[PDB]
Amino acid sequence: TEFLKPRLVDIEQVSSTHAKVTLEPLERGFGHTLGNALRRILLSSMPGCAVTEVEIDGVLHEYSTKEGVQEDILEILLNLKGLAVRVQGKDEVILTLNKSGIGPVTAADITHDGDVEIVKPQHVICHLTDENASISMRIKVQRGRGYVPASTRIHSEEDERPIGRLLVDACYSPVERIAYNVEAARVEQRTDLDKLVIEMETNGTIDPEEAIRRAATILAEQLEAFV
Amino acid sequence: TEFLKPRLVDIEQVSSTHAKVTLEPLERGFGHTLGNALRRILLSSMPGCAVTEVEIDGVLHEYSTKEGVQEDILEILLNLKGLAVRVQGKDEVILTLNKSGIGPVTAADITHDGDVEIVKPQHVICHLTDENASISMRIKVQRGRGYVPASTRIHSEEDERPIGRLLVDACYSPVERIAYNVEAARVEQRTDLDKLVIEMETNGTIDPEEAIRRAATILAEQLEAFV
Amino acid sequence: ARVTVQDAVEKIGNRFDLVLVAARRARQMQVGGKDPLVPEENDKTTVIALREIEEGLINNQILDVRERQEQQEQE
Amino acid sequence: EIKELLKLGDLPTSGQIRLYDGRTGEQFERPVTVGYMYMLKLNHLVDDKM
Amino acid sequence: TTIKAAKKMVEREEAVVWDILDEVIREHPVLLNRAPTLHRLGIQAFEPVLIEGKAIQLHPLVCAAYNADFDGDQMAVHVPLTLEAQLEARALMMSTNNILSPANGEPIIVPSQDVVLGLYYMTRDCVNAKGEGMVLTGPKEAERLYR
RNA sequence: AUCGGCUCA
DNA sequence: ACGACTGAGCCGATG
Ligand SMILES: [Mg+2]
Repeated sequence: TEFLKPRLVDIEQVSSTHAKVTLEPLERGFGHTLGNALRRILLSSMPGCAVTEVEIDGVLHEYSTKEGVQEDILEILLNLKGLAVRVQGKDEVILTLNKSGIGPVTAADITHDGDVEIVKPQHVICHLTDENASISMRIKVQRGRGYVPASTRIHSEEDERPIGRLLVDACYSPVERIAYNVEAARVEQRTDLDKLVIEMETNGTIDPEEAIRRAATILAEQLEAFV
Repeated sequence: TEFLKPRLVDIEQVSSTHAKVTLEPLERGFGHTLGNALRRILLSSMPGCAVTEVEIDGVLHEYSTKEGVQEDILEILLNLKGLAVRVQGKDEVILTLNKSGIGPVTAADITHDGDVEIVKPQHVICHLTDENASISMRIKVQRGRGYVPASTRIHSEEDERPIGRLLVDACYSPVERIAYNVEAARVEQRTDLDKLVIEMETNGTIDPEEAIRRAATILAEQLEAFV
Repeated sequence: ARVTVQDAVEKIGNRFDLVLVAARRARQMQVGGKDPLVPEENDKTTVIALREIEEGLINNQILDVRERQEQQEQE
Repeated sequence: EIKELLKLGDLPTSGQIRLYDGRTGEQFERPVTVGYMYMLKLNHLVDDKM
Repeated sequence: TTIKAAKKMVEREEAVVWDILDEVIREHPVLLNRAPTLHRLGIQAFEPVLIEGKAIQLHPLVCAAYNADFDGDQMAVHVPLTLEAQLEARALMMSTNNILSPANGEPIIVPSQDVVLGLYYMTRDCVNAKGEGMVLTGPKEAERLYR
């Protein structure tokens, strides 16, 4: 008995967030094995770039606020949390955001650095009202995986942090939604077959492409003790 | 960033049929991914040799019986079903069983052919009572995988069969039972962590050892188009 | 003895003298060393007193007769 | 009235719907009732009770 | 080298601490209490193991033996010291003696609530579902034919 | 520490 | 003619 080996047919880009992926051909009773197994990695795991640390001038603690600003600190921590970011080379990076005047504060108001590529240039961070004040801040971005919040980070260190360096919980995991369809494949040889279509939605910090190849690697990586 | 890689700790042999297998350590939300995925192969796609077709002289349909025989036809179909068989070269083979007289009818009463090697030379097939009768029959053995019963073989097929050629459902999967447990494994930095214990039962035609390594190979084999 | 002690109860007889036959035996193997007979399967001196009852050994008849032995060895 | 609003957003009048299970990715052999509900984090968590 | 030196290694949350903990909890049972203790099963012993959080866990069958329920409830948690205290907590107070009830000749620890519906759903009779006229070659073929 | 107040099993 | 639940929480106020 000989095993068919499934492959990639076409990637259907719909947005920088959303993408379906069609796969054929898979033998009977395998669309349920992988599609499920793939998804379980794709949510749980997967290395997306996200926000971790921030410092701001004129602020002491997160529970206080800054003048000429509609939103609160925790609110701006909260808006930073759900950011979209990309990194090319090194793992940990230090950004500088400087905006002043009337109106909103979008990410495109950060200094466009080389390795730094932003996905949403109209995302909401913060608001300003009075036109004789501004905000300067050093933000820190990192590549990790899963969810290591601020809490588990206040008990695996002893060198101590300074005052002003606030902590956002890290949303390393990029994907926000995923499913998998099980349709009947019409190959021009055999009609018994199925094909696997995996729908996904994300923040664009990792491409729809790599994501799949990167997860099935992890899957196989675990299987390497049984060959 | 580095991922934990699970391994084998101990194989607990209980019989030539039954065996548990303990596995640690697996990261959070992976005992459900593999254990399930493993099982799905282990039942539906491991190529064991099993019985498919039978013909007997003096018999028309399965629901009738033969004289000088304690057991019924369906009962002998049922005893043939759960057989143990081995094949070396070709895929499909035709056996001839001829026994006569008083007492039971074990498999060792079949003609020992070259490629044909039997695992249980004291298995129960049929019984005889009166010593002026016998039974001659052409049995057919095949290598496949999973479970294609007699029912799916009478349907979506147009080749007409003769009278006397009865149909047993095929137990290709050598394995007869399998499950998987999800217990807690306790590292000195994370407590969420688990270990995978896979219970199995089988006819001994394949070892508990190879089985696992052989299936996870098949699993990975499918994954090789995405690395 | 972690799951169920039903075999070692009715050996001595009841559940109250599964205490003062095992308390006395859990005491003897905690202080001055004393022998571990049935393989010390990691375990601790807690189970051991009872575990000697699960393999045809420790009883009140064997703790008031063998304490005369450590009164015939120190002369 | 609720029934006649379900036929606006197109969610089965029965309220029970098909879902799929995680661990397995394998079916739920019956529609289960699902929906949106207002809950409470009322006082005394665990933190103040341990 | 002292009791106090260990008073720092404990508080430091040093790793080796939890190591010893696993072999201490190994073969050292516990008392588990619910008020009101109307009778005697209101206290029983359960050999614990470790599980992190602020919350305590328990069986859902002894639910009925205790005056108990999972909805907003609380259990104090003693520890029996002397060799005796431990072993008599195992010999008597332990849950394993308390399957039958004191007051009467019925077991108090019975399949409460959910565990039940599974078996009804399972065992429940029929005449038509997915195929029929089958036979099986033992209890093992059955499990194949489901999952 | 006695009393008073108020919640949840 | 007498008799008044079993646990612990939080606050408050004067011998
Ligand atoms: Mg209640």
